[PDB]
Amino acid sequence: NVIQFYDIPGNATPDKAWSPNTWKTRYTLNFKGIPYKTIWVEYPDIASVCKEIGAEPTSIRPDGPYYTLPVIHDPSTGKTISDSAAIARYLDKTYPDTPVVIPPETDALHAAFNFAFSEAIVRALAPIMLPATNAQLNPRSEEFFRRTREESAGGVKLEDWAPPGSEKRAKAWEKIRAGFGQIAKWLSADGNDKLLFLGDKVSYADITIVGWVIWVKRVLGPDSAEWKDFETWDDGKWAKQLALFEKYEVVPDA
Amino acid sequence: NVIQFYDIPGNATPDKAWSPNTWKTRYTLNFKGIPYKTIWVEYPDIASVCKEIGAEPTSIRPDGPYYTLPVIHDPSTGKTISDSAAIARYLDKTYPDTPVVIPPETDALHAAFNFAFSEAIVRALAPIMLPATNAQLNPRSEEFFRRTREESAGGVKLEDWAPPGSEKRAKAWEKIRAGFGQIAKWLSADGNDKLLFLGDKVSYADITIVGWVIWVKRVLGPDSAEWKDFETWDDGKWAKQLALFEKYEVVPDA
Repeated sequence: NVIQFYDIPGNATPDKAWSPNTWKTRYTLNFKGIPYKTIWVEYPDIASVCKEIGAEPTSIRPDGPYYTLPVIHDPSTGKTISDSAAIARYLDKTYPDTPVVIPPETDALHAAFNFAFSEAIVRALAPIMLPATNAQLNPRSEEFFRRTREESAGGVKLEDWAPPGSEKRAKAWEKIRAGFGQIAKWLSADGNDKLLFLGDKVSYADITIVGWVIWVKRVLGPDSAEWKDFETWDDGKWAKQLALFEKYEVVPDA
Repeated sequence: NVIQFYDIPGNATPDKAWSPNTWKTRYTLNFKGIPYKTIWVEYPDIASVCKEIGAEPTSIRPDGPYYTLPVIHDPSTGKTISDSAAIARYLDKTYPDTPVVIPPETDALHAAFNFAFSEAIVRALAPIMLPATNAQLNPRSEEFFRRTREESAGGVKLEDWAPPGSEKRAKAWEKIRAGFGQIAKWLSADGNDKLLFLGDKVSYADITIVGWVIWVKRVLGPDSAEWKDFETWDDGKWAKQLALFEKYEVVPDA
């Protein structure tokens, strides 16, 4: 009886996997070779499923506990884990013979990296990416996603976040390119232009990047103008990492 | 004939050493054990001295190149390095038999940490700490520091930034405490509460923190109420890092 892996369906692709949050863990399970089954739940189901299986919320907010995916339940140990970074630490230690993604000496720098990456990338992607992922959600997730996200933006309709060919959208793209530009700098800060943070071996930091990057690719569309422009950034560095992880960019069709 | 180390004098301590940026490099030269001579440079001469010695600016804006300290000149090599993170890497690579501060597998993660730290700490300190450091500058640096910093703040004078007993100053502290609270969580993210990022070995990331903390301690004053409160934060975690480095908190005397 294998790992239970929870995920939100979308219509961007045939295999239904789009979310950057879950793709970090999907990459992580795939790269570790750990077998798992996928359980597909809608955005408004996430809290309800989490209470059913004993998943901790990932943040406390004035509204109460706030539940997100990825979540895995390990019947082999009875433990349920939320937040892809906690998942990763869990998989590392519960399955020591798999490729380790967070070497202990680098654990706290990985925690610092997650904040750095959240500040540089995640907030920049949102004005373009959230309206776009709303458009490929199932209707029941779309009603929930549009409502909560529009509310979180102080009431601004999704259609007005960054409409195409507008100046708003151009400045959002500019801010996204500048974020990835810093990661490029981090990856070359000592004269060695790396694709992987540790040099030669895969780390969870690399998985974080391709998790969020594959989201842009699959939801904006591989054949879209904006994605084809993305793969030319920083002489193709992000396309190249995607390439390096392509053999783990798979939904085993659970 | 030894390393020349350029630093900004101040009056907070008999050492005349106060800067957060230069203490990062002072700490690094003390911990690596490299002899050096200190050359004291006033704020308005920094650009002028950098040109004489051929130092790189640390940023370029439409205003032209922007020069900052720390800078070192190594007559053993003829090279001049600026920016404390680049000093650290140069010292690693030129004196390989000294204790390494940026182990190569951590180099990109360090560069990411620098960003995370700047986002979490440096801008939170500024409203309290920049006026404090102005009040202890020599008059030539004070004219320069006050004028440029106030202008960069749309004109509001230093004494109104976060005045004592104001709500501004209280909100500033709250933001500063939350900033260090993220560092604390990074340092215990795997359940193991560390004082050093790599666990048992000192790294440049540790040096980065004590650089900025010793600035707060020396400039606000070891016996200020705000500082005595600071060392109770996070079960005294920051005080403990200071203690661990005390044997390197020295201006080597000449």
